[PDB]
Amino acid sequence: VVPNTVTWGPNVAIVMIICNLIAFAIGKQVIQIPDAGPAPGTFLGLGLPALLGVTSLGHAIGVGAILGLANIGVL
Amino acid sequence: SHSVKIYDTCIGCTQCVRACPTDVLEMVPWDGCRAGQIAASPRTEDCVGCKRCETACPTDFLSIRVYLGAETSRSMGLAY
Amino acid sequence: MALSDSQIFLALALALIPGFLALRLATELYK
Amino acid sequence: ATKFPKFSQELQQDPTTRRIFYSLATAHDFESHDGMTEESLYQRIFASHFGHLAIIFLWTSGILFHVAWQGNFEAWIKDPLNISPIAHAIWDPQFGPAAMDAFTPAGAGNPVNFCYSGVYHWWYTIGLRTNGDLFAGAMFLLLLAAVMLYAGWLHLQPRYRPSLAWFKNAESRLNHHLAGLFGVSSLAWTGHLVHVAIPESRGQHVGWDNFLSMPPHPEGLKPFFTGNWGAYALNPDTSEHLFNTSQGAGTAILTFLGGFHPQTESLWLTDMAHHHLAIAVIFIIAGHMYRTNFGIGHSIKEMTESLQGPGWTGFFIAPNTGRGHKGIYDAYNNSLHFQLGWHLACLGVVTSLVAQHMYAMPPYAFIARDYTTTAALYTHHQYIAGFLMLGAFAHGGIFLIRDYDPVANENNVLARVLDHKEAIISHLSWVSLFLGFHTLALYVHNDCEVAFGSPDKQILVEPVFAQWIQAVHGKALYGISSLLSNPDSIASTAWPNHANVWLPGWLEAINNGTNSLFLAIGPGDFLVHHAIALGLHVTTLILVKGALDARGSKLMPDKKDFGYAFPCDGPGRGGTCDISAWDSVYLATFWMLNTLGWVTFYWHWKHLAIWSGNVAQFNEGSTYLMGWFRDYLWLNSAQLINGYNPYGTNNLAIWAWIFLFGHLVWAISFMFLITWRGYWQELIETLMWAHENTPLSFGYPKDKPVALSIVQARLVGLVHFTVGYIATYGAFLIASTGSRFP
Amino acid sequence: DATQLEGAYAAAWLPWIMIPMITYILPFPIFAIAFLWIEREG
Amino acid sequence: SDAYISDDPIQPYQGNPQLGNLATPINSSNLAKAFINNLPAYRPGLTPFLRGLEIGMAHGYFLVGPEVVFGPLKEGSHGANLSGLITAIYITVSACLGISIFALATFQGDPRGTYNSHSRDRLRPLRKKEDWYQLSGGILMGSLGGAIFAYALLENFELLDSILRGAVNV
Ligand code: F6C
Ligand code: CLA
Ligand code: CLA
Ligand code: CLA
Ligand code: CLA
Ligand SMILES: CCCCCCCCCCCCCCCC(=O)OC[C@H](COP(=O)(O)OC[C@@H](O)CO)OC(=O)CCCCCCCCCCCCCCC
Ligand SMILES: CC1=C(/C=C/C(C)=C/C=C/C(C)=C/C=C/C=C(C)/C=C/C=C(C)/C=C/C2=C(C)CCCC2(C)C)C(C)(C)CCC1
Ligand code: SF4
Ligand code: SF4
Ligand SMILES: [Ca+2]
Repeated sequence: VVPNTVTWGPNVAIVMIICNLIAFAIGKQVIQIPDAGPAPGTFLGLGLPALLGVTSLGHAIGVGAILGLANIGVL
Repeated sequence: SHSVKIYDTCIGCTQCVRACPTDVLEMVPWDGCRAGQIAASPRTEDCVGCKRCETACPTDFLSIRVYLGAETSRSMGLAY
Repeated sequence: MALSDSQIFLALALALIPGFLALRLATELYK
Repeated sequence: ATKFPKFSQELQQDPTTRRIFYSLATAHDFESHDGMTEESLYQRIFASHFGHLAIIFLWTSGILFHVAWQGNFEAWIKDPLNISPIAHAIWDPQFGPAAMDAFTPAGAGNPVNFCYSGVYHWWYTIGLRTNGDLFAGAMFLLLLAAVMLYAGWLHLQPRYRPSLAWFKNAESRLNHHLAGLFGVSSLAWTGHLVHVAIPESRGQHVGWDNFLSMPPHPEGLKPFFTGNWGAYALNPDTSEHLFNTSQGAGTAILTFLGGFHPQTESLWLTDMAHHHLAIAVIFIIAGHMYRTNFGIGHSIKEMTESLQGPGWTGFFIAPNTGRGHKGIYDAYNNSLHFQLGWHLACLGVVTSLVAQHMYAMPPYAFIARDYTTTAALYTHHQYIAGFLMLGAFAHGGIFLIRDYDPVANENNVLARVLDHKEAIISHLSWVSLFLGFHTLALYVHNDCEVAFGSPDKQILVEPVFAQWIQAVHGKALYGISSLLSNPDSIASTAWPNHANVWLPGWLEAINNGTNSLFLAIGPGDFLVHHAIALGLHVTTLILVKGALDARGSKLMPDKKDFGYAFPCDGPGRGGTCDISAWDSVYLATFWMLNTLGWVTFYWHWKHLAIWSGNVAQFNEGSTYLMGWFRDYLWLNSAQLINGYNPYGTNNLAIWAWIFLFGHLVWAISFMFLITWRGYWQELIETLMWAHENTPLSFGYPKDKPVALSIVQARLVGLVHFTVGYIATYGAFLIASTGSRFP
Repeated sequence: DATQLEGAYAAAWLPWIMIPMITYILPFPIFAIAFLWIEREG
Repeated sequence: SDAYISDDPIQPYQGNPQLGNLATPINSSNLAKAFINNLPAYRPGLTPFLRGLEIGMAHGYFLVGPEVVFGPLKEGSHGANLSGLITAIYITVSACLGISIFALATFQGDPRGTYNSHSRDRLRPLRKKEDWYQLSGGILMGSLGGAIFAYALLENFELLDSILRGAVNV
């Protein structure tokens, strides 16, 4: 009835990190990057706004991917 | 129309001109061979493409070549 | 089980998309 | 001047009926078109390729749609040995009720056609179980054809037309085709085979509603990530496994059994999934060899231009080849005719491989027992392969006419084979003459011995080399304990490794004398193999001679200035009929058709004698030519030509009609092939007189009636000969097999 | 049994009209359109 | 600044931006023009009678059907086909009476509007009253014939059905 969904184990932290790094890989190709604010470009290219946006999209992708993989047995 | 080309191996024997059924060819002065003549093809709009001129040529290889081209009502030999 | 009339009419209506895409490609290739 | 054709001003000025015929047979020759640049040529070819893929997808969609709407797919999966698959329905209003009854089987309410393409077996082996599955596949392919059409239209738009440097990229394309058209596609096919095909083979239904639910293996991606991959080859399907049911089933998804499933007599689906996976990995690896824009990789051009000279850094397996392969990369890459004639040779070898492999190792369930389907599929692909091999040499000649550069190819391999072309042609001529004299004389001696009442005095030569190659694979049919026939040999045991886990399954199949995998061969096989050798050699003689003499010979030194197709060079110099390089592909089409006739006649009679149980009919009857005439052509014609008789019509009536239709078309060919142009031009002149002088006949030809040209009528007669030759044999092979073995 | 053409399949009235259209109703218009296309003048 | 400085899909009609029309894909593409300009109303060279004849044939043919299916006589085949036939006949005769009186009222001296001699309407090419009378006669002939052809195909639907099923080959 409900889509499985596991708790949290090293397998869940891996998927949440591999999805946060894919977010960093694709978020290097944005425009108006390193937009000062705080730590203007002190996050390997990205500033603090861009790091927070990349990690927020990474968390979103991670929650979606983790719940999908937990639904279908793989996780 | 067909393209009839005459090359410098021509010897001015006139046999291509005599063999033409449609009068495409004539002889012009040359001083490039000892006959003093070379064939020419001005009325090549009349050429049917029978290649009798090429059969009549004695030089090896031929000093006259016919290249069959765009077909008109004259080169197709049509009386209708 | 066998196909329905609506399944045949779906096919007939959906093949109008390659049917007019093919005419567009034929006229774009310029006869 | 008409506006048609828009691609040639010279054909618009044509006042005769020749321009309509020459606008149809020069329409796809984009190179010789008005105002054609190289870039515009490549772009037009790209869009034409897209429209072609759209036609292929629409064709497959239509096949799927007609089996799903008018076939008996769901009724045939219940018993795929005693039910004839149905192609589609007949709606000929001209049938009498006797033909409506003849084309209606027991389980059908309308006239239908029996399918002989084998798509039922293929769709049943890959998971498709219902008419809804077939309809979904058909609608997907309809939409995919629409996608290909939109892609082709899109890449003709100015912002989207690729540049010429993109089309010349021979390193990026090879990487993406090796890894991504051959690798990723085969990896996806392995994915389907373990997610749909193998589960549905065991009885579980997997669709686009429960495939995310159902795992392909009980331990889902646990053995793969952990590294223990041998778990996927554990618990395979047992010998007493019944296809599409769970009785005898296993759980393995990638296993390497070898041989055949003993109940479907086909290749194992675990073996095919493992195959496509081991192919996908190797092809994804191979698509990483050439550099595109990441620094790492090879350059193909630097590899080819490095085969110039002697030494270990140079071309050492033939150091006396001059400039070696310098200019060969540019001959390949710049010439689209070189590429097309090269790729047609590759595809024509692969299509013959397809034909030679799918009868000996049947890949689909119960297709070895559909005899007419097996015969039709083999003959289909062997004729397609012969045509592809004919077009390979056609475009090899067209390259040497149009794109060959004698200075860019100065003293390399291509210019080095053009130099000594008389040695190649005379040695093909010698092999052809030797094979022909000996094979014909052996057959005629056997005819004269059998006719004079001495079948024992026939010259019967055994194919001892091929019988020995049958023995080195593990055939105990003869007394040759060779490599895999010897059970404790170095090849059989794999001494350090003992990992040939294919050996018992493969020797269960090769020794099984009921399949087609390495059929038993005798004296009647040796002669027909020598006839096939003669046929391939003479076809190669004609094609090689016309390709190498394309640029000019001693009879016409400047033949490259006249083109690829031209009638002749007149009646001078003795006469120059059929002197062009196009006329060699013309003259070799007859020999290709004859050779494939010999090939398919051999295959069909060999298999008819095997399937009937009377293999001695082909054995002691194929060594002389009256046995071929009488026990094959005359004997297996009695059911076909009685398809309609003065007493009634059975369902072989269309095959009898198409048999006669092919005879008619083949005979009509000889009119274009024997009678030549001037006869018909004078006849048409009398007809023009008759029409202008008849009252009440108000029509008049806008374009002047002329006889078909010399090259045109050669092509027309060849097309007729081909169409009638294919129709006659297709009607005979479907009816001589579908009647004996319904 | 079979005194006339039948269809034991869905929308079996579609051959009844599709075979006339594809084979002897629309072809002569298509032939006329193609003839007018190949005989039009510049 | 941007007013006809960039090149867009929508152009002025006939290159004239002060005309009251636009060149859109529906009135100016090659497919739309190839279809419309070759319709009998616009096909080049045709006499008005042949234009009208083909228009009428096509029109009287389909005008039979709505009353055959939906009319007051629809409960019975024979009466339904007759009601459709006479509906097509009446609509044809009314439409052709209208064509005749349009030509009678319009072409009086130099006409007003699109049939004036100075008119530039490309979409109305029957400039003479003789064209309009030949059109009226042709539309009448063709439409009455197409109506009775549809009527004859619907009356013999039992025969046309047995023919197209091969039931006549017994
Ligand atoms: C239209 C136009 C025209 C006209 C008018 O108009 C005509 C006419 C004549 C007369 C005069 C005579 C007589 C008649 C008879 O008897 O016979 C029949 C035939 C036919 C064909 C018939 C025809 C008719 C028409 C065609 C009708 C039409 C139909 C419809 C229209 C169709 C439809 C269309 C759609 C679109 C498809 C004739 C003839 C001859 N043809 Mg002759 N035509 C013509 C066309 C054509 C073409 C295309 C071709 C190619 C194929 C040819 C061919 C021929 C030959 C081989 C010969 C002969 O032998 C003959 C003779 O010479 O004597 C002596 N020719 N023609
Ligand atoms: C004699 C050799 C031969 C044989 C046995 C076949 C057999 C087959 N072909 Mg074919 N084919 C051939 C030569 C042959 N082909 C050649 C040389 C070409 C290149 C033009 C083709 C191109 C072709 C196409 C496009 C298709 C096939 C298809 C088929 C399959 C279904 C038709 C059938 O059941 O049987 C009957 C076999 C006959 C030869 C009957 C005679 C009909 C005559 C030949 C019509 C003349 C047209 C032309 C010459 C070739 C048409 C072949 C095809 C339409 C049957 C069948 C396995 C169909 C398929 O793939 O199924 C899914 C299909 O769509 N083939
Ligand atoms: C190319 C594949 C293909 C082929 C060879 C056929 C062949 C046939 N069809 Mg079929 N059809 C197809 C695809 C195909 N169909 C698809 C994808 C659909 C779903 C829309 C249909 C829907 C359909 C219906 C409703 C009917 C047929 C019928 C028929 C039969 C009579 C001819 C006819 O009425 O045409 C009718 C065709 C259509 C209504 C649509 C055709 C759309 C296809 C994709 C056009 C293909 C164009 C092709 C790729 C271009 C080739 C270029 C040229 C060189 C040949 C005939 C055996 C009749 C029948 O069953 O006889 C008993 C019938 O009435 N077909
Ligand atoms: C991964 C990326 C990718 C992929 C998938 C493709 C795919 C394709 N390209 Mg492309 N290309 C790419 C990248 C890619 N390309 C790049 C980066 C460039 C720039 C250098 C190009 C430049 C390019 C050009 C210029 C052209 C293509 C063309 C094609 C098509 C030709 C092959 C074909 O027709 O289908 C079929 C081939 C296969 C399915 C694999 C064949 C393997 C063998 C022969 C068959 C498989 C064997 C097996 C037994 C089959 C059994 C199946 C049976 C049971 C049904 C094809 C769809 C041609 C095209 O335009 O088409 C529109 C073409 O002209 N490409
Ligand atoms: C990938 C495959 C492929 C491609 C793209 C080409 C492409 C080309 N070839 Mg070709 N070729 C091929 C394979 C291929 N070939 C094969 C397999 C053969 C051997 C049969 C040939 C032998 C060949 C020759 C000898 C020539 C070409 C030529 C050409 C060029 C122009 C073709 C043309 O005129 O337009 C269109 C032509 C047609 C539309 C003719 C169609 C009629 C054909 C011949 C038969 C039709 C079947 C019939 C109607 C079935 C009806 C039966 C039934 C209804 C009763 C073009 C670049 C010509 C060239 O390059 O000029 C220098 C040239 O002379 N080819
Ligand atoms: C398959 C189902 C039944 C088939 C019936 C229809 C068959 C095709 C009829 C041809 C009419 C097209 C006339 C174009 C008229 C037109 O727009 O002319 C465009 C072009 C030349 O036009 P011009 O540039 O001269 O245009 C100038 C004038 O229009 C005004 O300036 O002609 C062509 O491209 C010929 C190539 C078409 C080749 C068609 C083959 C492609 C198959 C298409 C499949 C159609 C399916 C449609 C239904 C889904
Ligand atoms: C736009 C379009 C469309 C549509 C079309 C349509 C709309 C249709 C139709 C149609 C129609 C609507 C047709 C028709 C017709 C007709 C006919 C075919 C006629 C006829 C007739 C007749 C033949 C008559 C006769 C007669 C006479 C005249 C006299 C006396 C009587 C009689 C009867 C004898 C579509 C989308 C599809 C696509 C393409 C384009
Ligand atoms: S081909 Fe014939 S017509 Fe032409 S120039 Fe030569 S001889 Fe004269
Ligand atoms: S026949 Fe030849 S050599 Fe003699 S004049 Fe003519 S072209 Fe010259
Ligand atoms: Ca009523």
